[PDB]
Amino acid sequence: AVSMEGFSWGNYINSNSFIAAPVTCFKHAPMGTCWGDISENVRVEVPNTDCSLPTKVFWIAGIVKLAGYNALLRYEGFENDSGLDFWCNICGSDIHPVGWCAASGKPLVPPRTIQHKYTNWKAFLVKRLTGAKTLPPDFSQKVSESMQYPFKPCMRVEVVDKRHLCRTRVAVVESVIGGRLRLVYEESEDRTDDFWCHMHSPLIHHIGWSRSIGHRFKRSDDGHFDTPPHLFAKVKEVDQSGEWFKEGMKLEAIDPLNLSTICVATIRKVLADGFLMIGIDGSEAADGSDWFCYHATSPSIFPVGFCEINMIELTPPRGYTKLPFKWFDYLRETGSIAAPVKLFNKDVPNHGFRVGMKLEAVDLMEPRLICVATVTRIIHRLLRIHFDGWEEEYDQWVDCESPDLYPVGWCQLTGYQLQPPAS
Amino acid sequence: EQKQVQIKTFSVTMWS
Repeated sequence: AVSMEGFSWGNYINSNSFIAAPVTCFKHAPMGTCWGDISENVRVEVPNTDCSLPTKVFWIAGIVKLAGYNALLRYEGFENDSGLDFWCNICGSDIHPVGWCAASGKPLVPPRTIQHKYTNWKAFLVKRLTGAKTLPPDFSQKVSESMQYPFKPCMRVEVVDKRHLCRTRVAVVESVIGGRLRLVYEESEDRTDDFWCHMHSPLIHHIGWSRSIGHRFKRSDDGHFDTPPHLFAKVKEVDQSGEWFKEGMKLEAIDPLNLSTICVATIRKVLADGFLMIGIDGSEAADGSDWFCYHATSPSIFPVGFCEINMIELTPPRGYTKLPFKWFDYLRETGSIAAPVKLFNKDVPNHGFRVGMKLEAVDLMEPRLICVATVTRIIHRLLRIHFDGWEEEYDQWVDCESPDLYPVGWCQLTGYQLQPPAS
Repeated sequence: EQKQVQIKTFSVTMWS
């Protein structure tokens, strides 16, 4: 019970017998779609650290345990001996397929521990490796390509105004890490004023999107060029020609200023291409500057009664005193209707998340931070994300297809800083 | 897919 080392996913998982969400659960993540072959008992070639030699050589290792990008390896020949089991990023540079060492002409050197556990190594490896699963062809090329992102620095995009949700303003991509963009407002009012978001964030749009859709924008008064519109994530097309959302319709929505809560909300504006301006009752400026933009297909908006039927705490209007809050009484007092349930119809993906699974999650209240996290609840496609060590008051509601969730090891793979559990 | 994987320490045949 005396831990005298820093944080590592490996020891964290082994010690408490944790389970990590596989890379498969993250479509946006690198190798998220080319991961079907990676599994336990898959053999690879990795450097042999069990060598007194001053140089470096390789050996065969099998995957004992797979946690996100991180794989627990055991050198071939140890069998059940876990004495030299070591963790690694399976997408790491030193991990190769099995043909790679000899077809390139380097000798496989057995670990010093089992050098005399078997006499004939040619016969040994032939019996062990014949018909064994390994890494897919051009796998290292796959990994390399996954680390190459179409969003380049100096690209201009439109993004929501952090301090004025109702309008967008032009930001510039200054740096890209693991598909995550550090955006800087073109007309900053703060020295390090940034906007961390993913490439395929629904919050960023091409130049001219605000004007085209009817969304408010900040009018402005260096090598920067406009992002090719074909790079942005595609929005699901809808048919708003018939029955559709109307101004005044009541609903439930995740507060963009507090992603820990789902709030009583109202449709304030119906825009083009499916987009809607939504306000939270009790927290609306008279000029409508607090109106946020959710698409009609957004997983962050819910029909009236969603929270109650699924046993989720609903945040009543600020200042509202008739507790506990009842939608029926509120619809009478405010003389309004609920947005029809049929408008919220959406597919519920087989995401593969399970309660208790570990992952790397963006702090949505501070997008700079990416922290060790856990899935504590699952409401169809709605996930309750908990940050290990911290108070559950700050658990955030996150969609299962969110690009702000990442597999275990994503930080190490992409070179992004990972926050460890609170002390 | 299966291929003939090279081993130096001859060849072995494995699935990728």
